[PDB]
Amino acid sequence: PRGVLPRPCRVLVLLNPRGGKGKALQLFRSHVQPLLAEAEISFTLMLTERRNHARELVRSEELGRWDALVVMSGDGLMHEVVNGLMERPDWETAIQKPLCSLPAGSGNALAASLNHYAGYEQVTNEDLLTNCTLLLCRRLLSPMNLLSLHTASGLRLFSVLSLAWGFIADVDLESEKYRRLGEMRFTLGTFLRLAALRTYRGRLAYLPVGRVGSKTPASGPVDAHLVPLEEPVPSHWTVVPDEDFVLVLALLHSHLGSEMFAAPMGRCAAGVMHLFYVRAGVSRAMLLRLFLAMEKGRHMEYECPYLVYVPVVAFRLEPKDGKGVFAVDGELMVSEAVQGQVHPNYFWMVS
Ligand SMILES: Cc1cc(CS(=O)(=O)c2ccccc2)cc(OCc2ccc(CN3CCC[C@@H]3CO)cc2)c1
Repeated sequence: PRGVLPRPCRVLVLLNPRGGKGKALQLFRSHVQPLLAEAEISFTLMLTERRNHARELVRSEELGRWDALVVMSGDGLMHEVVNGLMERPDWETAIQKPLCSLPAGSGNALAASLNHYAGYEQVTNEDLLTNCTLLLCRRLLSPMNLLSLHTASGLRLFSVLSLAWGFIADVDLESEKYRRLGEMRFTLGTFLRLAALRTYRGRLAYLPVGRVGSKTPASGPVDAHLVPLEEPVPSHWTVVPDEDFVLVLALLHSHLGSEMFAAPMGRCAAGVMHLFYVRAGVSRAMLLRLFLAMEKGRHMEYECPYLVYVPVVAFRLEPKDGKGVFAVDGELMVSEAVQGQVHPNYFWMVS
């Protein structure tokens, strides 16, 4: 399925100005605006001031007046937007409002992925901003998967990009102290965490796409592959025997950053996400090799037996590692048992 924005069209631009090392508004004016004017895209800028501001704005927004919502930021702002749409009473129609991700200078994994799918070379910073803006100007829409998440505490959350636990989430946390470095904050965080490598105790189970296929089962949204966290996972799932991990990563897209091609095995099918995990026992040196190889998406060629990849429609993760974190679409939260189901072709993105 494909769709197209009308011409002219009218979009809302949600922009975080204290973001892009404080340059997002300037970049919008210099790199985005002239292209929108030429493509007959009129806009209104709405500025975000703090965490969840966008979530609460989109939750209460009159959506009928916009042809799309444009988010100019990192991955976190898009997370907030989609979560705002999904918590509305009219969520079933609100989630069908076309969305567009423009990177603001501190990176954006979703924008990098969309640039990749469109056939562009793996560019960064202003070049990436330009390409993603040209995709908006071209007006074509593609459906994206959405991961519906439930935690032991009853939290209900949606993920457009990733859920990370272990090493990756710890890097997301550590890297908040280094925002001045831009996207390289994640590389520094990786080295620091690698220097202090640890494993994390927990249990992982998943429902591979091969077992049931990606069609949504009849019982919202309804997550009919899930049973309650207080019950054992269903007998037809796969339970991983390992009790200790270096990391676990659910990933809906090809990239973890503009220069991190994490999932080179092809764009996800409708209703399917990538699941990666790294088993305990791997060396620091191999983990470094894998990290560096991820730039050109060559890390799977090592055939390291500690790195396992599987395409899934659902999963459950039960951390038993004491106080820790998850990163959901790069956003930090306290870790606890969690499970999720992928919904196919659930929203539209400019792409
Ligand atoms: C030592 C190491 C090794 C690897 C390469 S690996 O182990 O081959 C691999 C490949 C695919 C999926 C998972 C793991 C990946 C790695 O990634 C660290 C890292 C941490 C944060 C981010 C940026 N965040 C913020 C946006 C979303 C994303 C995850 O939350 C990127 C990379 C660290």
